[PDB]
Amino acid sequence: MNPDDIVVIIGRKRSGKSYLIKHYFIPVLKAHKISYIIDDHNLLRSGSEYSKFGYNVVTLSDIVSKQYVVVYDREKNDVFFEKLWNGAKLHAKKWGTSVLIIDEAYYHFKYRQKVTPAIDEALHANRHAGIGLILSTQRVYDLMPIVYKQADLIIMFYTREPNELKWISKYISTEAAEKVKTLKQYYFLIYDVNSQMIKIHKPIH
Ligand SMILES: [Zn+2]
Repeated sequence: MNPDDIVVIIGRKRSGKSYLIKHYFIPVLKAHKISYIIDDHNLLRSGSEYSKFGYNVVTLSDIVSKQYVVVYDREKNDVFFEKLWNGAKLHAKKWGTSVLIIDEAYYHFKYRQKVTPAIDEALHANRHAGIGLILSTQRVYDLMPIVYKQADLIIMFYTREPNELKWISKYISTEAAEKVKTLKQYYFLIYDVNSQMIKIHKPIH
């Protein structure tokens, strides 16, 4: 197992996307002892919804000891992402290939005129860093078109919005836009960017 590819997952709240990430992707990585870092921006006072999947790294001991990491991003900042990314590259030096999971990728990967060096590395040199990416977002146009060009896999849950379908067809795949509107609840469509193939998946157990 060497997960250094880029997966984008698109789905609204309650689409079932959270279950796919938290009850499939993260547990599979843990099971195969693949390290990961989760970037979470959801300030709940009960704390991160990802707290059971990893540790908040604070001390020197944490730095060398904690393979599964949760980061609370209060900043949602380009300054923050450079630290997160530079940190992840070193995390992979320590633990081997690692996966950076971004819970609401809009904050870092939304449209910007001047794309920061780290974001550029994330999208164009991720396999050199040994960092796979899972970018989660609610709506397809939340993210720069370049993200979908650079992705290996694009996972989509049902959407009705005409704005979304036309965006999908324009920037990703017309066939995907056609089949996404046919998805039953919790079903998800997977577009493989490298094979140009679309598969519909049944809901996770
Ligand atoms: Zn963040």
